[PDB]
Amino acid sequence: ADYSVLYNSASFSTFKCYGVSPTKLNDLCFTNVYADSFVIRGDEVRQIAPGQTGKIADYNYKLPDDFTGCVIAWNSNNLDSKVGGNYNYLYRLFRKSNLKPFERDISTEIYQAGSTPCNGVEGFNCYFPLQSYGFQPTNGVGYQPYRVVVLSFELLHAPATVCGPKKSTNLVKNKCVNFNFNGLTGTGVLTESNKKFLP
Amino acid sequence: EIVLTQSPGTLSLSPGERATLSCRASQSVSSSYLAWYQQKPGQAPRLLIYGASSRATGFPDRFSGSGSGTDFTLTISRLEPEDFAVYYCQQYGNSPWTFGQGTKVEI
Amino acid sequence: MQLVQSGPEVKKPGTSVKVSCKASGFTFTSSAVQWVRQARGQRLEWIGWIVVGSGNTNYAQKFQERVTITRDMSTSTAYMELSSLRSEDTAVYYCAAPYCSGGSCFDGFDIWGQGTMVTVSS
Repeated sequence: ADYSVLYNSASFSTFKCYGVSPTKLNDLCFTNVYADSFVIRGDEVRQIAPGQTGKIADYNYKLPDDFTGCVIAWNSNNLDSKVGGNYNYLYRLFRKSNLKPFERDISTEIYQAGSTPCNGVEGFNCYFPLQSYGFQPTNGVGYQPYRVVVLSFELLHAPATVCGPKKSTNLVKNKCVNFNFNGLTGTGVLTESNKKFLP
Repeated sequence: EIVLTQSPGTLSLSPGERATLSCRASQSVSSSYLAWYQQKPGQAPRLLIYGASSRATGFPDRFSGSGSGTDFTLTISRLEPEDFAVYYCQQYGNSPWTFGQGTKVEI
Repeated sequence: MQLVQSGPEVKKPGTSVKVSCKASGFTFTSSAVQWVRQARGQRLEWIGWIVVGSGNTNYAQKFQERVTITRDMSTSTAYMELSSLRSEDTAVYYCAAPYCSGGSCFDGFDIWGQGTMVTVSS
């Protein structure tokens, strides 16, 4: 994953991605990458944190405690955020529990807010957990969409898959010089050789 | 939807009452979605029985009544003269959430 | 467990009106709010119900028009505006809310207020 494009040459605001230093990110590599995708109001972007408060990380997607991964949030006033209350991008609220880390909620049902349970017909209480985002490109500054991408690493006993140190320096010849080709290190002069290796 | 018109009008007796009040309904309303408020002169109302299946958290005792869908009855059994004020039936579930006519009491 | 309402507002026959119900002592984030009508020697007419956790409301047969609610999530309040005020609207509006704390809560509308006193006179 070419991490250079997102920090070295990027125009993405609020690149605070606690857990790993953005510098030399390409030189450190974890096991697997879990790409996320979110659309949040302008003010509610701060809710991405180790628990904190609010309607995010309590009923919405939750950030685990002591989590290691990077988070990015960039303004999306255009590119599928247009006039009228958008049909998509609706809340996830009114859950009996406070959710657990890393679990995904793809289930919808009428909430319970009283003694007797309504048998499927809405009325008193029994609130529908979902409400749509009523934003548009003519909103303020703290309410415009800010698409959030969360890159989740993993710390476990598994070998790292996404890697790649990159780095590059030129080659010299006929001069005593230090070399670190693939881990091996030594000192000496490098000359052209006629020996043939197997592929 | 509003044909409730609670049958009792004005009743006037000293404590020693076995009186009962009825909250008639147009259609049988599912229980536990009911209410029975108690308005007071110059003050805010209270709540006595929340759905004809239990009693509220803490309130004066010696009266608790329940009924059917079309006839949501209630009863009072020898209550003190302090609880002599206007009652109000109520319904939930179907919008609009309409109240009742109200019942009057007297000594 | 307390709920304070604004003072008696005096207005003109048909400009506007707004009432504030401050909710305290219970979790206002996930609850419901209702508004009613009162008068002197008169019955009670239900007006409109508000889920303050998520804005969804309906209104009585007399109150679909000239009536709309206002959320005002902050300050734990609830606003509700009436337009084209009529003479027969000298009413105490009141407000009610269930005692909710945690997500599942009591059914009956147990927490009330005291209401205002609006006089649409000259």
